[PDB]
Amino acid sequence: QDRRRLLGPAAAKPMAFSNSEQELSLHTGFIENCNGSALVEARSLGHQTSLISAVYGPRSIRGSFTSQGTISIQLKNGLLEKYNTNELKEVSSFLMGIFNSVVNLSRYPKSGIDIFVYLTYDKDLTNSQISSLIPHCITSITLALADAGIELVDMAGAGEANGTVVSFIKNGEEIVGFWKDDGDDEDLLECLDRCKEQYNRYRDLMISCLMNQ
Amino acid sequence: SEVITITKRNGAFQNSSDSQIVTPGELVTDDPIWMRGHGTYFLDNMTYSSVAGTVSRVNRLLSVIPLKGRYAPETGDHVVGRIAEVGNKRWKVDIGGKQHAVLMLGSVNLPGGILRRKSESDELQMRSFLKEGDLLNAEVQSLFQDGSASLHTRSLKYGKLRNGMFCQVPSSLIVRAKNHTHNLPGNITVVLGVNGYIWLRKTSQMDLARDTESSWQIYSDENDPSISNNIRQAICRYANVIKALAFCEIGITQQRIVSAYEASMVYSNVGELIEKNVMESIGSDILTAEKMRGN
Amino acid sequence: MSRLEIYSPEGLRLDGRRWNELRRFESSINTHPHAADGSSYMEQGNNKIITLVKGPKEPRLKSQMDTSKALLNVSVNITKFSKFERSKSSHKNERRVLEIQTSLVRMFEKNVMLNIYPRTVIDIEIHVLEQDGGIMGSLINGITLALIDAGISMFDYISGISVGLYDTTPLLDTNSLEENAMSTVTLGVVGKSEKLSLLLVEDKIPLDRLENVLAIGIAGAHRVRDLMDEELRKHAQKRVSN
Amino acid sequence: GHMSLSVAEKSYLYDSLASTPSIRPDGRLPHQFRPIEIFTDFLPSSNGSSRIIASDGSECIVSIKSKVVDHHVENELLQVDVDIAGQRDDALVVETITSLLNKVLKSGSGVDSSKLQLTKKYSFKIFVDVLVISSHSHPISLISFAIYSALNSTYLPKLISAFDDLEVEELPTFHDYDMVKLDINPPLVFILAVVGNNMLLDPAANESEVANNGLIISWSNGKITSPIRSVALNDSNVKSFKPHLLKQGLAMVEKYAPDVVRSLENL
Amino acid sequence: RRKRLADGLSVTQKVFVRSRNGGATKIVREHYLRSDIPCLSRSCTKCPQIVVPDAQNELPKFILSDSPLELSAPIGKHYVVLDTNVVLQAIDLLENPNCFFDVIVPQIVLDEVRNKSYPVYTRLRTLCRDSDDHKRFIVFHNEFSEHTFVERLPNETINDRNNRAIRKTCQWYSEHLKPYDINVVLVTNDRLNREAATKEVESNIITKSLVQYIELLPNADDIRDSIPQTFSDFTFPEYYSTARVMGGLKNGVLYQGNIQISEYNFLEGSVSLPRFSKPVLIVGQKNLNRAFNGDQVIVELLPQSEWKAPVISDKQRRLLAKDAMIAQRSKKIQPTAKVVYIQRRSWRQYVGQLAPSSVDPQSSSTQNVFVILMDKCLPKVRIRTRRAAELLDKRIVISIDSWPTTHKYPLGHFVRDLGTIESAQAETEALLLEHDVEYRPFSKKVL
Amino acid sequence: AKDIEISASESKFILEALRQNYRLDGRSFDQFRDVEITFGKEFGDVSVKMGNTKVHCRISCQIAQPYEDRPFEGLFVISTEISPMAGSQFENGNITGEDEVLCSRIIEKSVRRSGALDVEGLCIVAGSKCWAVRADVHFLDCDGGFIDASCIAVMAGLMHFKKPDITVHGEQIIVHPVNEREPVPLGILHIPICVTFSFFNPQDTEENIKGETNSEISIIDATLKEELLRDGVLTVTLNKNREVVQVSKAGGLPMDALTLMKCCHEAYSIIEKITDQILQLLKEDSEKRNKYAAMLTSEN
RNA sequence: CCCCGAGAGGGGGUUUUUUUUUUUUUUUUU
Ligand SMILES: [Br-]
Ligand SMILES: [Br-]
Ligand SMILES: [Br-]
Ligand SMILES: [Br-]
Ligand SMILES: [Br-]
Ligand SMILES: [Br-]
Ligand SMILES: [Br-]
Ligand SMILES: [Zn+2]
Repeated sequence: QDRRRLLGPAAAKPMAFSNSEQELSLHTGFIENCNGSALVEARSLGHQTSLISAVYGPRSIRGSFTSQGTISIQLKNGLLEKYNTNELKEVSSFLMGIFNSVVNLSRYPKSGIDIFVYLTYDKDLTNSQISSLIPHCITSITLALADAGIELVDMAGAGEANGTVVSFIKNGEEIVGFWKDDGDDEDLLECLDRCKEQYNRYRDLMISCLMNQ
Repeated sequence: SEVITITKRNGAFQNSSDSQIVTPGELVTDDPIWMRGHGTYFLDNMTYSSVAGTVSRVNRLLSVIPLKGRYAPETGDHVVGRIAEVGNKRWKVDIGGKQHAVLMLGSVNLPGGILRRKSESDELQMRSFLKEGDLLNAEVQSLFQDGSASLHTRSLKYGKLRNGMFCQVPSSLIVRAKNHTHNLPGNITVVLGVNGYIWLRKTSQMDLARDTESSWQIYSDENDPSISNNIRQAICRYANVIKALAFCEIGITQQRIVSAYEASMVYSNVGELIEKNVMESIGSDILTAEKMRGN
Repeated sequence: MSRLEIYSPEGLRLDGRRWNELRRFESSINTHPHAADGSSYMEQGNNKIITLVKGPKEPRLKSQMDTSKALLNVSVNITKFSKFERSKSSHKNERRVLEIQTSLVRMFEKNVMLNIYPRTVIDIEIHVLEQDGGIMGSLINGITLALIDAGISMFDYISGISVGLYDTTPLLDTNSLEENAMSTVTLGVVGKSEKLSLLLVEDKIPLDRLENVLAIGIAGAHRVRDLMDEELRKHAQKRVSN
Repeated sequence: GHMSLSVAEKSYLYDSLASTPSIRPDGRLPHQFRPIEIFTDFLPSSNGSSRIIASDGSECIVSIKSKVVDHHVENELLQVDVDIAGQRDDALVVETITSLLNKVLKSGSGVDSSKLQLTKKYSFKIFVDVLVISSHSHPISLISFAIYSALNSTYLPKLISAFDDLEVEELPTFHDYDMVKLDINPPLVFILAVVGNNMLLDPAANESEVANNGLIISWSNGKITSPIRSVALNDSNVKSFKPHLLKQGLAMVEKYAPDVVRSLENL
Repeated sequence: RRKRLADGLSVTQKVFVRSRNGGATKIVREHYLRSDIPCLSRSCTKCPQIVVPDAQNELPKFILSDSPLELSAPIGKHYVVLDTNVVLQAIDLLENPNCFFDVIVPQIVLDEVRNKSYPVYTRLRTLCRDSDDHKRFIVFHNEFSEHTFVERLPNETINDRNNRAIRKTCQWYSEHLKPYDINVVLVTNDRLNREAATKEVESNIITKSLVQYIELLPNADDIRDSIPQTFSDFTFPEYYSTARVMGGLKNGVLYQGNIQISEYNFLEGSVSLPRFSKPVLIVGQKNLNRAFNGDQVIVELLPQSEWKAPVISDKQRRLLAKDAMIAQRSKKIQPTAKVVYIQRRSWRQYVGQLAPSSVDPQSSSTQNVFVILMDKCLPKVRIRTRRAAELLDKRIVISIDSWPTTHKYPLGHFVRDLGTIESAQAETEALLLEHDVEYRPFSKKVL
Repeated sequence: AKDIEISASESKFILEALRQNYRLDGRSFDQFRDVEITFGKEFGDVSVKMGNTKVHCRISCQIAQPYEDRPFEGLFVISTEISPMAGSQFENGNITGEDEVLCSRIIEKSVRRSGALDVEGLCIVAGSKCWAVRADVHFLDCDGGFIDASCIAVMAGLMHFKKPDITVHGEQIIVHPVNEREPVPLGILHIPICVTFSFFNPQDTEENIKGETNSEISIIDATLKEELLRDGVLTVTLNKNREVVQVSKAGGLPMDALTLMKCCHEAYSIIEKITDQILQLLKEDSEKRNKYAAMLTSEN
């Protein structure tokens, strides 16, 4: 099959089988390989998620010259739940826009800050699901950047409510990103309030993690 | 068409002293005395065309002028360009030709000018003068073997551009003249580069003195802190009418611009000048105006 | 074994043409002024091709720069909706396509005067919107027209044509049905000459029939050259008169 | 972004756009679109086609092809394929727009998938192939207009055999010549620019470069619908925005969209 | 739309849908409209001036006689233009040396015949190709001629357009041959063309049905027997639709194969199926369903209770199929089935003799009789004839037209009279053509 | 990549030599290099040598399942990956370069597409199990003519290769080893041979496009030095049945049609000698293996 | 060679894809 991997025999076919509000866990700086890293685990109802973020930078960019730094974000599929490459790219773009509003790029001329988020373990226990993972990604990237020592304007956090994801800064006064799939009609005000509550809780736990730990 | 003008069409991918026109491969002449110029090639007595254009005869120099092609920098042209890259002791600026033009560090005026003593740190701090993206006036000082242009800004007339907006038209619509910087009604000034690159800015004191501590700030990105809306709305209008003249293949001159600017006053909102029928009529009105004024 | 009348005893083909008739040939110059220095939209039969010539201009990488000549690049984009049956995979990296791109470059390197444009790059982008036989010949005509529109110097026209061989009957300008039912020969003729820039035979052809097939193609390609030249002078007069 | 501008040009443009009476560089109003040209039904090989040309030379070509599939195994009945010329198939911009567009035109979200059903077992799979020849800004709204035009001039084959595969189970056979026009309601995707406290419809290239933020708002059945995405039009001047701006944008689209659709609904 | 080219050539778009294997593909080909299509008539004095040579530098020959078969006014001298149906039904009469001498076959007809029946299409092409001084057939490419090409009107079925196309060809030929005093006769059984010509709305076109045309010939009595045509206690079941059997074969429900019917037993047949080891038996007359020996038939497995000892859903039918394979291995009970469709008939021109039992010597008008085929594995055929006394003791050639679900025996028509039984001429000739042996002299193209 | 520097002197000399009917190796313009074919111990092992040019081909096969589209046809692939062993001019694994893709496409259209190998006879059980024949070409030493060398290497290998005999019990495949029963040869429908022509313009481009009398030089089977200085290439493939398998003049120096036809007729005389040569070396190889088999049994 | 300076100084001459009308005796000359 592939000349770079061992994928086994081709006639083989994969095994198909027959028939509080949120619980968080935060850890930072456990990857010596990079500059900043974070572990974010969430458990709620019939879905738990364990994702790992890793920040590599600021490192060299050998092309032209830039007064500010350049951020790149890449999401990788984990072991269990898989997602479309397109969908992972879309979230990556959405995350790039968010942290280009938070990261003090002016302090890193001709430098690159490459942020990796590994969707290691995403279990679906219900015996576009990507929308519920987005706030946890932002939490991991924020923790990793702060752990790396990359300057941030403010602790960026987010929340999710009925397929709507919105990330806040400045005590929830302003918005650094808005995401909406499916959901209902004229439910904007309700989503903003519910997400700001999650944003506030996540921000408190993040600060608590960056300080005490 | 209250919000958007959408023109539609079905079943089609798209809408569908004599100057001698010649095509590539066509035989132009069989007189071996001729000196073959650009647009041509020869074999013994036969002279053929390499491009599609009109046969040109100047003295004993036979050449074929192409119908199309990029701007070709002549020595002494007044061009407007953008810094593409900065290296060693020179900049490479985008003019709009086949190649980037060069701008040596010794071909510009350093800040503080004649009083300034020579420093070997200037070559390492060129980005503090002209960096990537900056616009500027420049004169084609010399030409390289291939045809590339070497630029210079050794004048107060030339230098970094500010206090305005950029727009471009095909270089064929702008010809050489005695001067390419012009003052127009509305307190705005146009810079008509021969390369087709045009700069519209608020009229400065220099622009007035042209027909009638500062040397340290000749490379500042900062604009005039006091620019009225009336000048800004004038720039937008001058921009649209220039695009309108370009849309009709009309050669842009300082007279055609002011004429169009005053003629466009018929339309209340400036945004009305972006529509096709408005552009076509404005250009058509200029040609007919020159018709009955000329005869 | 074909149950359809590829060439009836009445000398008529499936589309109505006779053995020596070209398809509907309609050229179009300066179709994308704001996207390229030169552009052409080709309609040869049901074939629909957009051709864009970008250059000569500065190379994006100084590593790839020749100080004696211009760099000529050709990328053919055969869209997934070019045929009746939509192709699932892309053709961008297909070896068949890389050969086509390479072939086209090798053709115009000896026609386009790259020597007079040193330290520059000429990028040729092609989009095949619809395909119906003789796509190689149509690709050749599209590049030749677009290059001329860009005012890029070249020695002569290069006209492309395809000729099928149904047993003993030669068929000028083949469509998809005819190509599936017989071997075809693709020609790339320079100007009004007998010299071939491109000779392409991919299926079996008797050695005795090949010379006659070439003769038909060259004659047909000359007609393609005339149509290209005609439409070009027409556009020239409409522009030079303003 | 695409366009390269100096710091001075950006400052002038920003101040001009961030002004309380928002001044556009072309003199437009905060709700005025630039003139576009649309061609349809030029690809006979396909079931439907469109070609949109912008004023800045931006050009997009959409093709519509159909295929009979078993809707019991084929979940997605409408697949959007995006190809931006000059970009890799796995580019960030390409895949993002591809993912976005597929959500805009989902089977049970913004499209009446009932009109694609043939029998109790088989339905029509619609392949929407996008080809962006040229673009100088975020082409998401450009592509949306073309897809709309294409889907409103699409003709599919007509079924002959019975429509009950559970019992009699007849092989799907179609008429030799007659084709039924695809009656469907394609959604639209509008893109907005946020400069200071002002919101602009149809952001130009130079405008997007200095914008603080942007919005991607879908539109279907005379109302705002998902996907709704905030988007950084550039990456050097991205700032957070007040919630009222978000509500202003949704309101702005909600009143100017029917005007766009009306100019677009002409057969 | 329609584009005009430089050569005076035109071009339009022919678009159709091809259903294959449950698939739907939109096929589009370009359609060129010429202006140099020859009428191929000896009388014509305009066409040879506009005709062009083919690939081998050979101008086409004008073969249609300048003095065709003259018939009682107002027909006079005339050419015959055929419809699609009259070709499919009476191809035997179209090969008869004693009628149809100058015939014009429209392109649209030739195309429809090719799609509906390839072997008939080949026989029709042979008549065109082997044109001599006795029989002359041509193919007028009406779809390619700009003068005769018609396009589908809004809300018009394809069958009516094609009939209008044929009618336009007749109209064109009629006007084109006026100076030569040669009329055109449209032989069609379709009631649409006859009604459209009877009303005489646009142009005057002589329309006759097949039987009605034969009754205008000098030798009407000699060729009337070649015209294609309660008689039951029970009724055969209808054949399944093509769409049904196609889905059946694809879903492993129905199965096709060649059926064998022995002369020792006409009430039992057996089909050779690839999925089954031993041949599936077909017991009964309703189960055989008017099938002949050697026919490719499509069979459906009968319930296990209906099997021989020497269901609703498709799932149960595939289970029945498996139980059938098991039963064939056990050799105790053997599975039975019923034919529900005839893929390819083994029908051809058969040799036989009239049964003296079904012919009444007292009858003077037309009467139904039976013919005993020389193939002992084949049933007998019903024949409409008036010369029943003249064909009593002779070897005759007949061809089967159809076998209605009502009729107990298949229906056919008379073709040739080989001669008296037990004669060297008739017996040798019958012997040859029964074993498929071409004995006719080599054509001109061969020599 | 790594370039081969060619001086003006060398360019002018080799071209001027051609103008004087001289080529460095002493061959003639229409002279093909002597092809040497050596078979290894195993079947499918063949070594082709043309002067200094050295190529090696290895034919192998393994049980595999056919594609859904073609349930009656076996699998067949041809590999021609270049390596720095043939010269530092070649990048390791460069399978997208102009010359590489061309060569890859010439061989494919000459052997695969042409149906030189009977893929129908590679099927064991329809739609289930079949043979997957693989032709691996190894470019050892490059002195030009890699296409012609490969086409001979592939064909000689396929005709020399023998696959293990197979008896079928339903779907149970009994693969007999070479120890039990003898292996079975492959089915070859025809024997395609490539002949490559190199074109040189002794004058300038102007006299090539608009020149009256043609003067372009064409030589058969160019060496590396001649290959690096040519202006155009032509690869024509024929067989003993007097038919053109494929022709590929992908651009390059515009050439007269009658001259290209002359090349095709000249190539036909070469492919005839080469084909007969291959057959003879295969017979002698068979006679050699049989004579040793008799001397092994007699001593046993 | 080209650019620059009242005084032979300086700057440059560009880096795998439109392929499927199925049936009952050896051999030779006819
Ligand atoms: Br493996
Ligand atoms: Br230049
Ligand atoms: Br609406
Ligand atoms: Br025939
Ligand atoms: Br079966
Ligand atoms: Br197969
Ligand atoms: Br050598
Ligand atoms: Zn006539």
